[PDB]
Amino acid sequence: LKQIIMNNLKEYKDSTSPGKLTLSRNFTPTPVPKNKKLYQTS
Amino acid sequence: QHCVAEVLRLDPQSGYLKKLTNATSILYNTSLNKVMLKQDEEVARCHICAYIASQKMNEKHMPDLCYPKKAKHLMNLFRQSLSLLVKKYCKMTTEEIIRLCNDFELPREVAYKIVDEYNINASRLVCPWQLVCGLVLNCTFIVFNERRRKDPRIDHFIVSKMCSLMLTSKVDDVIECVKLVKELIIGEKWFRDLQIRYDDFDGIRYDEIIFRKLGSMLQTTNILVTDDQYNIWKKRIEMDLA
Repeated sequence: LKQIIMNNLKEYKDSTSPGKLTLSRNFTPTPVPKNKKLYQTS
Repeated sequence: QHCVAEVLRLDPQSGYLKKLTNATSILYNTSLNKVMLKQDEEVARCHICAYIASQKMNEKHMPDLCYPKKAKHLMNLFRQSLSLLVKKYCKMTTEEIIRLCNDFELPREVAYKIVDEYNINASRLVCPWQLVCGLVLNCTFIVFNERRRKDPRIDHFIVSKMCSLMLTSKVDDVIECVKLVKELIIGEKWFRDLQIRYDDFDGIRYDEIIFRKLGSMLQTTNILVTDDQYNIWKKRIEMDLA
């Protein structure tokens, strides 16, 4: 598919919008850890 | 009651929850009872109420309770009424790298592990961007192997996203930021746990790679394709008459 597949990659390269790629469907965002203490600066 | 619980259980983002909801209810009741506490948009009337509720019952934790102009005003009023790698020696915090890791939507355990790595080994540094970038990239490659396998397009998209987020046009430096951290972080038990969990082992399964490297010819190099692939592909030409 050497001649066509490269065209497929080239055409499909420009299509997808970088903004809307949802890497995980059902994820809950990372909050702020409460305490500063546990992050000891050894 | 719905919005009260919505905001109260927003603190994470036994007796604590119950006592806090009771405290918020009665505090809002006291604040609205008299005609002395008006011109207060409910848009934000469940934040320092929660702060002082934490202050009251048994224990209080300063961080991430105020997490602004009118915040202090309301507090006083109520309490009286009652490229990115050339830069050298940069600084970082918990939430900065938490944000950088959370732009992928990765879990919180991985972010906490990266933060622990940073706060333990951030003393002899030259540029923390490199280490954090490498850490998050090698977390993405290990956890997202399934979708990368089923779609070889992801590789380019992820690399472009992490090349634009750090404002660079050259990428071999990013490649180094990956391989060097892989070299450095190669022998830790939590890394071992992550490896056994998400089964990358260089992007290939354990039970296949052992036979791939042991010196056999039964090793399953999948130039051919799986039977279910053909079974589901048949449908595409089943309806070719249209």
